[PDB]
Amino acid sequence: SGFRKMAFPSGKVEGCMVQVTCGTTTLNGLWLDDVVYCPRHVICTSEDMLNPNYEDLLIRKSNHNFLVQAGNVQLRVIGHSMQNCVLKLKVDTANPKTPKYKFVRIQPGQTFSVLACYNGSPSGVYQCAMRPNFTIKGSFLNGSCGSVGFNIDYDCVSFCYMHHMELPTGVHAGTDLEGNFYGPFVDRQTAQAAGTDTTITVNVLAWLYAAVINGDRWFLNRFTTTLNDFNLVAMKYNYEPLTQDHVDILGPLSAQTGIAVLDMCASLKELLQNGMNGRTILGSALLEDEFTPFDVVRQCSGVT
Amino acid sequence: SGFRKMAFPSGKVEGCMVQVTCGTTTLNGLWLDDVVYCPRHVICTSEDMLNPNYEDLLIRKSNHNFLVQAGNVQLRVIGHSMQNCVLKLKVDTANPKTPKYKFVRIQPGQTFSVLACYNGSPSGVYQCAMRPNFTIKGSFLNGSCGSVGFNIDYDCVSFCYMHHMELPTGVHAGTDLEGNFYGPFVDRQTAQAAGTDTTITVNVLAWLYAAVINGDRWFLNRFTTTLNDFNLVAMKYNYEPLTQDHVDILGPLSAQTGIAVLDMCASLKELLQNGMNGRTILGSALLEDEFTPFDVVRQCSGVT
Ligand SMILES: Cc1cnncc1NC(=O)Cc1cccc(Cl)c1
Ligand SMILES: Cc1cnncc1NC(=O)Cc1cccc(Cl)c1
Repeated sequence: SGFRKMAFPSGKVEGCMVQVTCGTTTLNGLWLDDVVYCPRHVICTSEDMLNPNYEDLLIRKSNHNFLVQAGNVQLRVIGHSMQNCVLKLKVDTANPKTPKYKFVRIQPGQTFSVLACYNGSPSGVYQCAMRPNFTIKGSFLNGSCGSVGFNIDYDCVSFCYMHHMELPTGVHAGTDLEGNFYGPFVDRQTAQAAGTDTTITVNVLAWLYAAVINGDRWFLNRFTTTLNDFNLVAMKYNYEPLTQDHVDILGPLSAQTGIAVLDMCASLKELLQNGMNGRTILGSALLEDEFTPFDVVRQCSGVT
Repeated sequence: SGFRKMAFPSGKVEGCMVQVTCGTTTLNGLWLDDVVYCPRHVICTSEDMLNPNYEDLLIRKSNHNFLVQAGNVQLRVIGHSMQNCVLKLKVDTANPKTPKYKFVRIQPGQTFSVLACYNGSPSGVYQCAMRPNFTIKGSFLNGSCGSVGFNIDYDCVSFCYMHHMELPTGVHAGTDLEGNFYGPFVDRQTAQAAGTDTTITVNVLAWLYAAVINGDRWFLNRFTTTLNDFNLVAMKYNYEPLTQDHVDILGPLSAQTGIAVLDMCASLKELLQNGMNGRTILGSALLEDEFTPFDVVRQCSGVT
């Protein structure tokens, strides 16, 4: 029992972290097999960042200008290429600590662990969700660029995120490992609008099921609702409209607790319309949306 | 910017995790140098746990009865000894992945990362605080015993906790790595009282300083207080009485923000007496006490 915002063990990702320096800019790289992945803004100076022409900037760089350091060993760069907003530096040495891995593009509302790094060194790990508006509310400082987001299925690391920037509002934006930004964001020092965000309804319901499993039950009521009635309340409160697909993925949780998904929806409706009344659920005084139904199943059953 | 409940990168601890089986009970062991540490209840059966005589139980066990498995390799047990509530199994092989490490006994209110494991496999990592009453509010299931709590200073892992049990109230109890329980707890299947808990005042103030650093400022007021006036409010709200030692460790945060500690105390006093008024601080609707002043400095400055 007990429910925590648990991150994946970051070990397989720590062995992949390197420091990449180009000119006077230092950031984090991800060394997998004989390739190092990093944000393409490693080639820019402060003045370049206002409106960079990356193709022009990269033309003035040679293999020897990219300094890649794996803690104490220096890697030899034998090739470089830009793919979208990432640079791929071919090294002459395959990383001995390369785990089994995949590059995946995650969906909004999905969750992942972030290994925050500075100068190629791991500082900490935390679990986060990709917001419906494609931003993440992380904890990133200058030097954290190139830190990655990932998920792990047994021995396979699915890299889903690489950190690129902090928006003027303090929220974060990055790309998948092919360098495509999540969201409308561009790697330029300009004010950029992040879309209207919503709360991830399915995750809040999964989190309500986790609370029932662990003993927090005061919010359960004698009511029920329909998807259409619930979605009118979700609309008023800026919650993602609930679909049958969401109801289907909540099935294992509904089955284990014996509380039908629309009955749980009715508890969420009363919580939205009346607040928590100065009470807590799994140590929180607000409705948590950073646990997917999958995350609740995994934690509640003890999957390693 | 941004503030997250960040855990230490768990890599150096994952390389130390092993599975320990004795008879029909399986749990987690910690392999450091040529010694494996695990809870002593690995030698008990369900019937034994009601009132175990550990010395008697251990006498019927030989080196060959302790099965220690490091993933795929089997370790050869050449000695066994009980120290308080832990068993130390001497193996003939020093763990090649042993990091630089220390065994430390932490103080109540201090924080650490927990690497939850099942059958010697790491499932996830999360940050937690040792409650003033010596319990932890973790996320532990059957099989998690022997999972450890730790802190990391550059290349040194300070092991501070080993998980032993779940109290009837769903809260957790364990020992330091010398097998001494934190708190009055005993490794027996009996109902055991955990003392009255309090909120870690110094950590809540550190967390208020983190909120100021990251932009959440609405709670700052035109008031001030004294340690004596503040402690009367801390008494009414079951907060740990603030001392000059706590005021001294908040110094770096007070210095960086320019908000005197007693001025921050006055903000906390108004928050305790008036609640959050349906607002949030660093994404929380309650007063967070799981970040020490040290944790705030480290995260806010980017220490790896
Ligand atoms: C300062 C900072 C803090 N946290 N995370 C990232 C940070 N760095 C940047 O955002 C630098 C940068 C500027 C403009 C565009 C891009 Cl792609 C990158
Ligand atoms: C079931 C469980 C869940 N979470 N964490 C630990 C768990 N196991 C136990 O507490 C087993 C046990 C019983 C009595 C005394 C001791 Cl020392 C240990």
